[PDB]
Amino acid sequence: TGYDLSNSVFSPDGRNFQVEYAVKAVENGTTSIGIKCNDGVVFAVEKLITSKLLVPQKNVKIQVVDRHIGCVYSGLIPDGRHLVNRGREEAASFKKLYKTPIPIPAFADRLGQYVQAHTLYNSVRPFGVSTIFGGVDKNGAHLYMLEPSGSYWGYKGAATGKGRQSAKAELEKLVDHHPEGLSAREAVKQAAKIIYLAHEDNKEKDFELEISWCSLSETNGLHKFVKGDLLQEAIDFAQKEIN
Amino acid sequence: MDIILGIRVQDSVILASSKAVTRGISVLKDSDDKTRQLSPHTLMSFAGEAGDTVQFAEYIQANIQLYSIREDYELSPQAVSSFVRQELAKSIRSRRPYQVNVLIGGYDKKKNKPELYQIDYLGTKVELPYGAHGYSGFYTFSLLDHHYRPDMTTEEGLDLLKLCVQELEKRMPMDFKGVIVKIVDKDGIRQVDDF
Amino acid sequence: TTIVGVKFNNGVVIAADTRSTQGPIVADKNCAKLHRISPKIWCAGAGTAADTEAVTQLIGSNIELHSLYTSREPRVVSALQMLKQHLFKYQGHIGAYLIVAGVDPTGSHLFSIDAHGSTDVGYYLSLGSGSLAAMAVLESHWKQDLTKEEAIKLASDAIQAGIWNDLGSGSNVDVCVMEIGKDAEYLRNYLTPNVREEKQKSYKFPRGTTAVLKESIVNICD
Amino acid sequence: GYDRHITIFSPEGRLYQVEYAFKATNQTNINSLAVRGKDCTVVISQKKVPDKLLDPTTVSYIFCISRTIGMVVNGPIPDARNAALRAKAEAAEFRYKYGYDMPCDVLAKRMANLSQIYTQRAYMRPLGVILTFVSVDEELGPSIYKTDPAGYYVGYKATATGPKQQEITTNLENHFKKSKIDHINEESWEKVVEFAITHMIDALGTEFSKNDLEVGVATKDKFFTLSAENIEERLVAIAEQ
Amino acid sequence: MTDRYSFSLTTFSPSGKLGQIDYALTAVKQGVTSLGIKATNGVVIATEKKSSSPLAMSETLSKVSLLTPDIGAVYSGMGPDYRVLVDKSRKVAHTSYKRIYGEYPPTKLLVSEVAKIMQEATQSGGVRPFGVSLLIAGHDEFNGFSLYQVDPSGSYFPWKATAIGKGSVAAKTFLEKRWNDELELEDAIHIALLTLKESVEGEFNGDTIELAIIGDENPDLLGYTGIPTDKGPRFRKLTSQEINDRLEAL
Amino acid sequence: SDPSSINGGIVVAMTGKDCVAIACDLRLGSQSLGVSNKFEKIFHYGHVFLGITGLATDVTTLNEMFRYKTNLYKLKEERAIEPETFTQLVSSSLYERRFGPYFVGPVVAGINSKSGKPFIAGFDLIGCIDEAKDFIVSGTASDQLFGMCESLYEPNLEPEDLFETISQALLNAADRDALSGWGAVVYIIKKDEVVKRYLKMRQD
Amino acid sequence: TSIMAVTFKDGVILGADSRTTTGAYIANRVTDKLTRVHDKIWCCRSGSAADTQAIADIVQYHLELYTSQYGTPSTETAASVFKELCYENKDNLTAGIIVAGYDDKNKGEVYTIPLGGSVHKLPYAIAGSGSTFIYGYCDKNFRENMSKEETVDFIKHSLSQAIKWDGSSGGVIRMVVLTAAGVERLIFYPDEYEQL
Amino acid sequence: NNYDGDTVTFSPTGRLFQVEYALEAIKQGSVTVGLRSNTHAVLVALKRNADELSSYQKKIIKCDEHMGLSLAGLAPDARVLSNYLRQQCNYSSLVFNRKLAVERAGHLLCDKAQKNTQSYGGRPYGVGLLIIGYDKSGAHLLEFQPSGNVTELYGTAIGARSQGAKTYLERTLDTFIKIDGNPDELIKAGVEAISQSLRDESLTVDNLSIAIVGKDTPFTIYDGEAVAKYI
Amino acid sequence: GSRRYDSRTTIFSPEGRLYQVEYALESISHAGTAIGIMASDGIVLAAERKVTSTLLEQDTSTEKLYKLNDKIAVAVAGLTADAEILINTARIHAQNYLKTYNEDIPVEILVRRLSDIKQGYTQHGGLRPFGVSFIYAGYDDRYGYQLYTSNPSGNYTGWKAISVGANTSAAQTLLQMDYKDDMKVDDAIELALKTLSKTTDSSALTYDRLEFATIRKGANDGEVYQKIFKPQEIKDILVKTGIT
Ligand SMILES: [Cl-]
Ligand SMILES: [Mg+2]
Ligand SMILES: [Mg+2]
Ligand SMILES: [Mg+2]
Ligand SMILES: [Mg+2]
Ligand SMILES: [Mg+2]
Repeated sequence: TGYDLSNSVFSPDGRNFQVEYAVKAVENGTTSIGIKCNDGVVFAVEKLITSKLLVPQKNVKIQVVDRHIGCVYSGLIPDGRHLVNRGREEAASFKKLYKTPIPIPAFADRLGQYVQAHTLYNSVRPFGVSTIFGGVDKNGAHLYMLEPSGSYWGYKGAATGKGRQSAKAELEKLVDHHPEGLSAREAVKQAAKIIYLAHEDNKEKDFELEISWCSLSETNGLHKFVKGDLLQEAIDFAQKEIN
Repeated sequence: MDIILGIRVQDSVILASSKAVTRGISVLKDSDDKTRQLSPHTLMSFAGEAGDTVQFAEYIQANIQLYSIREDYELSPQAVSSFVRQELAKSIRSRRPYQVNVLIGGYDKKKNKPELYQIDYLGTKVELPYGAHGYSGFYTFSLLDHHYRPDMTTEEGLDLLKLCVQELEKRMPMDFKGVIVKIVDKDGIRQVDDF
Repeated sequence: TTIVGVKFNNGVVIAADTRSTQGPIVADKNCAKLHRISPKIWCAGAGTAADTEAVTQLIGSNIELHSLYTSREPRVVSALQMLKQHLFKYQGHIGAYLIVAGVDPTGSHLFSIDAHGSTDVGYYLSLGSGSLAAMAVLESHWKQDLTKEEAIKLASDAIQAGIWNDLGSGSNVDVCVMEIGKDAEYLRNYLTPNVREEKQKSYKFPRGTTAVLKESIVNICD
Repeated sequence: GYDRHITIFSPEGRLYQVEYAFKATNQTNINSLAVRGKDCTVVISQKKVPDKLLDPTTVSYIFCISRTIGMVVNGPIPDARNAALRAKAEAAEFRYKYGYDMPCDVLAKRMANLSQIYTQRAYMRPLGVILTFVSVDEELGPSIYKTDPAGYYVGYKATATGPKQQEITTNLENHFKKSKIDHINEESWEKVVEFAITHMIDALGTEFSKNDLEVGVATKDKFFTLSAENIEERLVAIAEQ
Repeated sequence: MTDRYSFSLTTFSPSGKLGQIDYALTAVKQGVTSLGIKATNGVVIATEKKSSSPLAMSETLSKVSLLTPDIGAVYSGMGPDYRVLVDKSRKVAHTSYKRIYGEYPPTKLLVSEVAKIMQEATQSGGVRPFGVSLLIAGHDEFNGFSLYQVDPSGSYFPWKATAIGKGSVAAKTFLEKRWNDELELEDAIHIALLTLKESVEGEFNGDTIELAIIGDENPDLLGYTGIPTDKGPRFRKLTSQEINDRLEAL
Repeated sequence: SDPSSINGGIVVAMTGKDCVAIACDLRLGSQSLGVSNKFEKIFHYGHVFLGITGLATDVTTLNEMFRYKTNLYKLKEERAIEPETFTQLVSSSLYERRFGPYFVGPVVAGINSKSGKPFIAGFDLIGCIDEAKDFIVSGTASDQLFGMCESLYEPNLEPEDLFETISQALLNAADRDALSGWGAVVYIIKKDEVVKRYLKMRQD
Repeated sequence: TSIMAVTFKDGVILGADSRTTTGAYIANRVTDKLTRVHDKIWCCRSGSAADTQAIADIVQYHLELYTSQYGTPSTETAASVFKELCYENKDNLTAGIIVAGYDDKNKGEVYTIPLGGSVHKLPYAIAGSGSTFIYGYCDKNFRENMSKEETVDFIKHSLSQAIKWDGSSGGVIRMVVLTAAGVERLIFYPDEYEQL
Repeated sequence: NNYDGDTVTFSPTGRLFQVEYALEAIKQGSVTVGLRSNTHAVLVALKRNADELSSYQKKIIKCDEHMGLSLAGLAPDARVLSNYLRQQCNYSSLVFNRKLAVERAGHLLCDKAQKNTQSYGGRPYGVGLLIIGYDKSGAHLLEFQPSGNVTELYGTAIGARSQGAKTYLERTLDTFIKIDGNPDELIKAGVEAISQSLRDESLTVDNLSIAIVGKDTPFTIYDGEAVAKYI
Repeated sequence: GSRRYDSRTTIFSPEGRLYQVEYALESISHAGTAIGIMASDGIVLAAERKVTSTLLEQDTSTEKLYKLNDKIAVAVAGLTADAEILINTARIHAQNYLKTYNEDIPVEILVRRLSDIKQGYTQHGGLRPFGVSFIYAGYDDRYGYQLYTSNPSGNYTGWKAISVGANTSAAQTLLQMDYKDDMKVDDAIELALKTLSKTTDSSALTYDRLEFATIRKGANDGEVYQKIFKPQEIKDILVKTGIT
């Protein structure tokens, strides 16, 4: 054996064990989700409060790319920042040459090809993050989830991290109960509920909720963080459902 | 710089080179030796652009001396002249070419013959019985065409050279402050002190 | 140079004069201005002589490799694209003015290329210093639906206009006919309307006329 | 045994990394099939969307490389998309450089050459994919050309790829033994698509809904994929006969 | 990133063997048989077309390749390695010869360039050797007809006749009994077909056999007329029909 | 400061019956000043003869370069280079310096050892091959040589007659050029003997 | 050259003369200055023939690669690619290009790109040496939301006058109609347009 | 074990051992404390000597007039990272006439450390940093780990026995956060914090290092007799 | 990374030997023997071809003896492909010297440069050394006739008579026995063939398993001629000395 000691090496199965090992780093991370809605997308993430000394609201994890795309990830946080930095470079060069802001599927492949490139050589390490991202373009709303292998798909709802299975089950119920569609403001509330429900798998430390959204009607197609009254309203909705 | 002459006789090559270094309206020096010994039996005189001349001469000198030490052997005058020509032929298509004209006087010990090569800054090499660079040739060539014989002695060559310097001192516009004369033969290179 | 190209029924024909000049002096009285890029793609070239030859050989070489790579007969548009991009890259400094013609699986084609890299399409074209004399003939006698023999006549007539009226052009007419479904036929010295008349006198000298100083045998063996 | 980790020869003259890349090909558990008509080239592939949270419209292994060339992949999607982007870039550059559309077989050779390099150069791994290129070439007509991680490529009368490829292959062989010709003797592409689905059904022994399949069709001057309703229309036609 | 493999992957073992070259030759041994025979007025190179599937069109896969109008190549071993070597070989005939001298290289020199390319894959950083042996047949004005074998090491040898690959040992012995210095091209084609039948198991016809010759100039294959000095390629691939004609009088 | 007319010189080649002749002057000057009367402009590599006019440093450099290249040719090819092949090599080598050329007017002359055919060719400073049945001219008296050759020349001259024609072509052309002359050399070339003759000419 | 592009109710029409010159010699009297960079995105070329061809070829390549990845590009996107090439290489280019395309969302659109490489979106654009002579006429006669027949007549009359006064312009009047219906090529000969 | 040869290798449970070993170098380092109010931010550092003949290794470095940090672990790595911060602060001033936000300073350090954890040949930085600053959004304290993780805090501590000070500050949170407009009291709280990490040794005059930045105070460091006030 | 697969071709053993050089020499010891003998009026080069097949084209073949210029030749023992890389370099180097100095390159200068290239592959670059040992036979007007040998280490030495490849130990003893200084070329020809005949691993030494060459001043007056023997000429010289 020894097939798992070097990135880009195929095992006799046809697997890249180093990528599968990067997936273990993602499964260890905190829960993050994405909900696709009527005219946009909603992102939420669990922020474990390690200590009283953490300044609330001041360790922001959701990131904006361009002005219309939001990104959230679970696993090695620095790795996720590296991916977003590249995403921002990709989006800038697309807008530079083609004028129009980068479409979400186009942006999804840019990240995909870049992450896939880090499975091609033994001189680089795969990314230790699964990234949920999306936004609104000329063809409406798109939600994506990208994994260490470079694999990504479009999603109705997406979840990753330590509470992914709990969150997935909760996401599937929304898809079944709302075939016509979920509204942006509703999806924000649901995101809060699901993060709280997914927190059961990480319940030693209590947490801080962070939500963002892009909606054609609610945010004018731009990425915005959910703060103040709308955030507290979403927190309260979630608190009522766990009891 | 300015005047460099060369005469190949029966048994030796004689080089005469002007002593003046003039810049602007001032003769800065009247004892300048415009020559470098490349090997025991090879001497090179030079004239041309200020700075370029000595820089090129010493660069060639270093290379021939390096060769001598590496092989424990002295290159033939023909071999040295070909090396020098190629360096100038490279130089002429560089960003800044060496503007240096040279005469190479050598005694081939394997052939027991004196040899004189005239090479200009373009890398134009010719073997000659007598040579000159610059305006000097316009007086000396015709003079030597008349008085030179291929079987002359070193003493006869020196008298023939005196005749050239006298003509140049009569008809040339500039004061070149006389010449340093050096002889290259079977015994190597020596300088005539009273000219 | 005068060079032309003329399309017909089932293909295309190109022609050229054979004069090469250096200022007012005729350097070559019978030079070949028709170049083979591939078996059925040929080029007529005016401008700087070494440039038209070199650019035609390079693209011809690359076209051969491309043909071998793709297992396909080369197309005129490929030679056209490769030539124009090469010439554009050199901003006119490679003084090649070319009429590119030939037949390929797509059909028969006729193009011209300027030294700066612009290209034309047409049924009849002329380039070079004698192109105005040639074009005058082409504009006077060209018509749609020419036969093979009509197109050759028109093409060579257009070259003749250059030969007689342009001091840059002279000597002979070369022709190449590229017909669909057939081998290209290169007609070297198709017309030779400038044969030198008999000289009035033989200038053969009595042996010993030239004074000689030395003689020697030259060794060419090893 | 480091000769099994990089693309150098084993004592028996084998390249294990290339062999293991072939096994990665079946990791998706999807079977693909390609056939030729008179005027067209049809490629079909299974579409398995296990997760209910996936947007099914974004799950695809068929790619439009150029206006004329289509490509279906057997293997993981990251490597599949890597190959697709390169193929698109290569086909675009070819058109710019040489003034005509890149033929299906030439693109196949080029991609096969790139794959060969990964089998010889150590720092680059092979892609765990098999690429089937389809078109209606303006010179050669309906064309199927297929590439693998060894850098091998060849033209096909018809072909199949995936875990249950052998069943489909022999099924197709037996049809062409019977018909005595190199293609599907049919006028419309619609019926060639129907043939393709029919013979996949027989070979695999499974029934397909409109969302269990994926269809690409190449005609003169365009390659296009079918919608769920285009396939449904096609499934209805098979059932009513 | 970047190729960090700047070191040799082929190195000397204590016994003196170059492992990767030996193993490359082993890959050639597993490869399908190919052969070459030199006649007085031509050269024949032949091989079996091992079809991967009966659905595959074996015409689209050419094992015998034209390098120059007067030079052809065939191989035993790894097909993909051969294909890229043909691409490189065709190009080097232009870049390092035709673009300099205005004519195609003589066989020995083109062979020498291919051998160099294969030698470099044996010493350069981060590459394995090519897993093929080549047989290159060709003609040139001053050397006449010739036949060369190029091995993974980069070594090349001139041959009167030889075989490489699967059943090369038996095929070489067969060729030793039949070869003389008076063989005419048609006699060499006949012996080539006989020798190949021994190593071929299944179907033996013009669709499963690939065969090309280096012989007389072919003006009909030139594609143009008008230049007397250009007389056409000496390389010609025999058609499926032309092979079957000779298999009846076998 | 026109590189092709600083040193001066001429070369001419002619074909005869089963023979070729190539001739050159001996002058090397620096504009008005004559410097050397021993500067030969014709060289040979095996049986292939090359004459070069123009800037003398490039004449020397190209001789050394073609000796270099023909020596390696012979080692690899195991045969002497032929005039047709050498002509192509000269053209390639010159065009390689397309935008920084050698200021030369080379002339190839020789007999193909396989076919027995006499061959001559000329080039411009950048590689354009000028092939001829009759004669090639080069140098600062090229106009004069063109006039002399075009009138004096007739086809299929015998080696001894061809010598007289080419010599009279060079001599009278050189005497109408300030930068050409100061001696002359003529090469008469047959299939397997070459004769070199120095001509007596006026020394002004 | 005299070139123009005009938006109307159903889309946009491009127009051009067919004259290419070197000094006062007409090197080509049947030139096609209306160039396809995509199915329904075309351009009118003016300035250096070599420069505008080289640019159009690069743009067509870029949009082909765009389409392979992201589907049909917008007319604005095509104009941006033209701009990028013209702006960044302004020292080495003599190209005046009018870009015109048809979207189904945006309908007809015209972008003009002068020498410097600036972009200007307009209802209609005129360019080339002959445009100078029809600024007055075109400003007085252009109306928004014209019909196909009205727009054809507007371009025909405009280029007729541009051709009449500009020596650099002449030959035939070519036009390309870009609508939802497809792509239509029109040609008009001297005997028609000269006597307008 | 088999997966700790370099940073480019993941372990089977998804760990990066070289990064974890770099983290270990910080744990061996001398204790340093960081804390802030709404008006000021304070660093306190315990300096370490080789012996009684040697100087005490300086722990605190100034980055700009409004920013600076304290270090624990490999000191040369802190010099490299502080120099990078000095340049980034400087770039912001020269190009934008803008003082670099302490938050951006954190993002920049994160991304610089990260690149050393994904490529072959490199190694992770072997030092932890506590960055304090005062910018347009008031006082700040950041904790840098060479894994790339940067965290904004009211207070913290890194180094050997840092858990004592970290627990203390966690208890004292409500008190010290409201020490506004009083530098000497915020320092006293930090000096009391670092005292919870001492064993057998006590704070002397050439042992203690204090830094402060705030509303009307440039980043300034106190050593020697200037810290005698606080013992 | 890639460190895992690095053989480290340019390192020392604990004993201070270069592994790869030693193993390359071990490879060369299985190659066909080549012998050089320097006489007062010329040099002989003799080499044994590696086990021949009867269908090998013998006349148009070159494996052991290569021409570097008109005055210098080499006998090869080792990988032929490796040798041709080095031979082409040596050929170019000779022409560079001739172009620079207008004189044919002195033998030692050419030998030193080729040996320096070999040395480089043992000290830097991480590549395997060239598995080749040369015997250099040449003439120049300084030292006259010279024999040299170089091996994968890049070390070269001068010889009166020397062998490389297989059975050098036995071959050297035999050469040491019958060689004397006043020897002539034709005597040296005989010694070379006799030595190969006794050291060969074959049953009997025949013309088809040999390459032969002489470098004499046996041209016409004060000039040197290289004679690469044709098959028939080797057949004759083998009969003339009574080996067959
Ligand atoms: Cl390729
Ligand atoms: Mg590899
Ligand atoms: Mg004169
Ligand atoms: Mg005079
Ligand atoms: Mg320009
Ligand atoms: Mg007009």
